[PDB]
Amino acid sequence: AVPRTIGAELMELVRRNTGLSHELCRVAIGIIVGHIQASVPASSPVMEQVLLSLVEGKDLSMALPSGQVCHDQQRLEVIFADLARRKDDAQQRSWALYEDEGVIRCYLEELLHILTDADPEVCKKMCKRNEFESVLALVAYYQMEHRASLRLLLLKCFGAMCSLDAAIISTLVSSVLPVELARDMQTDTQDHQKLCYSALILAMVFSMGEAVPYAHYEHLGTPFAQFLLNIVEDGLPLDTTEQLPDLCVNLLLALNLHLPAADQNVIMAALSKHANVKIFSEKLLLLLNRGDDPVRIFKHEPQPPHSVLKFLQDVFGSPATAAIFYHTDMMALIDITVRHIADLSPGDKLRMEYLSLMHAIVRTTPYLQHRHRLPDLQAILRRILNEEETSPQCQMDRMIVREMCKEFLVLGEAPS
Amino acid sequence: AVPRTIGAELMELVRRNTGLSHELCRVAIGIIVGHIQASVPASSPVMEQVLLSLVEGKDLSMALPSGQVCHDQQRLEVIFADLARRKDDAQQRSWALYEDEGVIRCYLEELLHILTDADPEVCKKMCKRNEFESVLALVAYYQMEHRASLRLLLLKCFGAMCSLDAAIISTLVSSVLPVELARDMQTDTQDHQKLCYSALILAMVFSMGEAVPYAHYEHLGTPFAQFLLNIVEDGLPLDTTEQLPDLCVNLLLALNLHLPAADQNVIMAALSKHANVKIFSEKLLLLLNRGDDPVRIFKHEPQPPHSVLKFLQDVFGSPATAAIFYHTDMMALIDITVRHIADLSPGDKLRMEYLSLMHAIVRTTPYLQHRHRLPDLQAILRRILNEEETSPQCQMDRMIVREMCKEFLVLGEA
Amino acid sequence: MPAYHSSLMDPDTKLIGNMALLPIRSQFKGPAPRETKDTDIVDEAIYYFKANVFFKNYEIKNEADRTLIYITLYISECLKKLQKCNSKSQGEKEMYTLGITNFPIPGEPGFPLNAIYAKPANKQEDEVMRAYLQQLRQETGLRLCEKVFDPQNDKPSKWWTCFVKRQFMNKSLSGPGQ
Repeated sequence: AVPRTIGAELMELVRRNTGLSHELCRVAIGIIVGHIQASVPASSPVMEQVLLSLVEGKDLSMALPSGQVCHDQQRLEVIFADLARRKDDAQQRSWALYEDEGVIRCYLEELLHILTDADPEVCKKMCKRNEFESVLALVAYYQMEHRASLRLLLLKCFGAMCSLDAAIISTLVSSVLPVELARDMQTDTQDHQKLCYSALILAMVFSMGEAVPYAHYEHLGTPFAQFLLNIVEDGLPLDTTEQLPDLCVNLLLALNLHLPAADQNVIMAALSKHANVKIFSEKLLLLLNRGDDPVRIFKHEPQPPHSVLKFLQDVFGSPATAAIFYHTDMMALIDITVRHIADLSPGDKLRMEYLSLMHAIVRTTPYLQHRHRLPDLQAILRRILNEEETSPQCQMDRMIVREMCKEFLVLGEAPS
Repeated sequence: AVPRTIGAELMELVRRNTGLSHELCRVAIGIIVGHIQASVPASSPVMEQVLLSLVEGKDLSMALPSGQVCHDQQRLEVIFADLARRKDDAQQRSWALYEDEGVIRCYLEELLHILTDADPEVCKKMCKRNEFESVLALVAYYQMEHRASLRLLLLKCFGAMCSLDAAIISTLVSSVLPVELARDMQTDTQDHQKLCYSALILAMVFSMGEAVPYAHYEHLGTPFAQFLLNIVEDGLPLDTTEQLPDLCVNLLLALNLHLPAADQNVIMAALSKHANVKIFSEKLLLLLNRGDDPVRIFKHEPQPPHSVLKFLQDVFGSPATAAIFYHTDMMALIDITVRHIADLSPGDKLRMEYLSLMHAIVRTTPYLQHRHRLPDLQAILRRILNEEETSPQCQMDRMIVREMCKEFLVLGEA
Repeated sequence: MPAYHSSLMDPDTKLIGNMALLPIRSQFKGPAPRETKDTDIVDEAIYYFKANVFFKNYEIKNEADRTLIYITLYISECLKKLQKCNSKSQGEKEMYTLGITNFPIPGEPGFPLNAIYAKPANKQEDEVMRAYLQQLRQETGLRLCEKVFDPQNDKPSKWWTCFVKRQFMNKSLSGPGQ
């Protein structure tokens, strides 16, 4: 016989010395347990390689070997322990006692490979432990560690930690990390790579869309948003890769994802007070045209509102902010939105968004002056208003379509 | 019973799927097929044959693993073609048109990995495949391509290829690659990152000290040597890492190794031709007391002479060349030599070499004048002469000592 | 086409073997006798060499061409060695050391043109081939020593060394390997 559920032991004992990633480690085993029987069935496998089927199913949180011998766990408990002491070691943190650069660098290079390559469930078990204790430890350490060579690694580590679970992201949002990232970004414009990761990780942090306590806005309010706009509209001599624009545009969308209302929105205020937003006007429509959402870089289950459709619905919340678009883009926007509204099936989740965007456009933008797509949109509203389906999504659709007519009788009347 | 086939196909199949490097693959196999039988007594005699079928190596189990070629060679037989076709793309290489660089890089990045992740037995055979045409293609292509961004990758490839087999070295030395490196290094001194590898590769290929085509001394001759003597003394104003002084010492030792006797030696001309011999003259001492030498990093079969001792034997071949020492550095040389002359175990090759060094020091420069350590010289030579040890080297020692004393009787105390 | 084909095949000359056996003028010894005129098959291969190596195609016009193409390959092998010589004196003795090496005889495997040369059928041709092809090499080397080393400095002369990279229709007398 083969020892029951021994299959987990192969995962550790291979990883200890081959250095495979957790996923590839399983693939290597699956090959080896495959071909052998396919080449020599003549004795062993009939049971004893049908066993190790338990490489399937005997997995995840149930795979944990006896004691604590999991090397991924062992290193993380060692890694976090050394960081904890060294962070509380306020003497060495304030004044130079030891040449701790480079040695801590190797710790971070391990941490940057332990995460992402380990068993995700072991890491998540360790990161959650003691109410995200070590998460705050790293956030405190990054706040106490100013040296850029170390900071660059610390940023990437946060990019790993966000990947594992939504609750971990919720801690980083309510923690102080966003404020420090913003403060550094506004201060330093010479480390291109640090700046790139700063914008990226900050968007990742916000990407889930939960409200910060009303204190982070002392930095992440309008004064920061104006800075981001200039990074898109002219950028920095650093950015020979043309890479900062997309990162900052993504950040602005994500940062809007939790803002309640047309006046409280510090980001919509930022556009209003700007001089002119030529380049940002352009880039945003390219996203709506393809329909994708850049902010959903992670895939956690409670999907937020589609960030761009949300972003536009705020932009048209005020006639002062409506003026930002050049006129030729305004025409293209109506053509883009009227393509989408008539492509989706009924019952599709996004149709109740695009209907709201059109309603805004007709409200605060002088649509009825120029009627760009009107003899088409009237025929569309004709049929969605008559569409005979039962699902709540469609019921919600019909209500806004009715309201869209009864608010402006030019719509829903006959084409002519 | 287990067919031999597992003794290779298992190792091939894991590599193609995982991307594991060959030796790590062989461990990754052994650890699974070992541990399972260690956990499964009842069918272990199956796995124990699987083990042996891989312990014996590729010598016959990997002979036509399934009548097919291993994936690594499937790539090399492609990559060597798609490079050798851009060589003699006579139109494109002189009058460019397409966005070629971004794809050529992908081949060289892949080749650089496979030249070390594959079984060396594969890559050796792909280099010597057809009178080295695979090598001469890349060597020609290095000369042909002026983009600095690619050249680094061709140098890294030559690095691995030099390691595989001394026969490849015997091709490269006899080939154009040294001379282009000699010109690039003198001209493109701004490219510090490439310049470091440029020195390193030139040092690698010369490490075997084979004879070199006489045309090469038109560049790798005395002017290039003086150009090296500058760098080790002055560094570079652009040198952020300051590594090049050390790599230039290695390169000077490497070029010296093949040079015949002490008359015509292009390096010994350079040393005699400047007074700019201070830091270099001292840095040679820190190798001599280290006792090793950095050359022969590959340890291929006919392991070359100890390069440090050969160099000094040439340095003391001429009194103009021997003057390059300050007297205090000269005394350190004597002290370091007697230390080895005292400490070495009898009959090793090096014992004659250090003995030859001291003989040259006594002959080529004033020594019987100031007579530093000379009573200890008498002590060592007397103990060598009277030693009971007999062997080809110890007999050769006994000959040199008598003849050395005959030339300089004060060394024997008459 | 207009590559330089062998001139000397006057039908009055003996024609032993699959190749023109020809009266190699030398102080070495062999089956072939001594030419007395100032022109000879080794001098012909030397004379036409610099032109011949550029022609990428070459017929066998008569039996003497299966000699000449072999002399040309050995001349290339001379340059592949003399280029390394430190002086003319070495260029002579280190050439004799090449002549008495066991070159693949055309019927032996590893010779590059086995399609073009018939097998030597018996000892009284095979041993003649061993005693002829050495007499070619022994002489051919001593003639290049006098004219590859230009007399000012016993450098191997640059103009000759240029041809080291070029091989007659890309065939090599190293065969599949030395």
